[PDB]
Amino acid sequence: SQQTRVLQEKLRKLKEAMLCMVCCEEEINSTFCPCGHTVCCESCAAQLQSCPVCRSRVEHVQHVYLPTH
Amino acid sequence: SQQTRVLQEKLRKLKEAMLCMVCCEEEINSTFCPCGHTVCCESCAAQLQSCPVCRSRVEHVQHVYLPT
Ligand SMILES: c1cc(-c2ccc3c(c2)OCO3)n[nH]1
Ligand SMILES: [Zn+2]
Ligand SMILES: [Zn+2]
Ligand SMILES: [Zn+2]
Ligand SMILES: [Zn+2]
Repeated sequence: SQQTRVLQEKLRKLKEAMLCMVCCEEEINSTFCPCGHTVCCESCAAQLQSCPVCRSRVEHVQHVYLPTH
Repeated sequence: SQQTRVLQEKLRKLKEAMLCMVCCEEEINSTFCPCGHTVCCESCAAQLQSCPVCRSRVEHVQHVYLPT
């Protein structure tokens, strides 16, 4: 039905929000510290000196184990 | 249709996976450091000396700003 199409769209958008903002291909699994923005995969987070969202200095990257992984 | 029910169940499970594993009421927004398990809201994470997934000591809690 049309309701099935609406639910498919909600699921697709939620899943796309879980992907890295830089490569758009891998799941997010890294946090920039101390700001806390958790928007990248490990590879993309590895070479950034400043947060791509807020511009804060990245002191280190924390790996995150999320249930949605 | 039956697919509407199947999709509603998939959405419900994905939403429940984003909720705190302890209180089941608030969204996950905190990481236990250094282990990295990100399974609690800030109120439950503040009250745990040990990670509820791996039992490692919690040195500190990092707030996470997630896209959703
Ligand atoms: C990559 C990103 C996520 C994610 C994103 C938002 C969330 C969340 C998990 O649980 C609470 O709200 N999972 N894998
Ligand atoms: Zn990436
Ligand atoms: Zn940031
Ligand atoms: Zn909680
Ligand atoms: Zn842990």
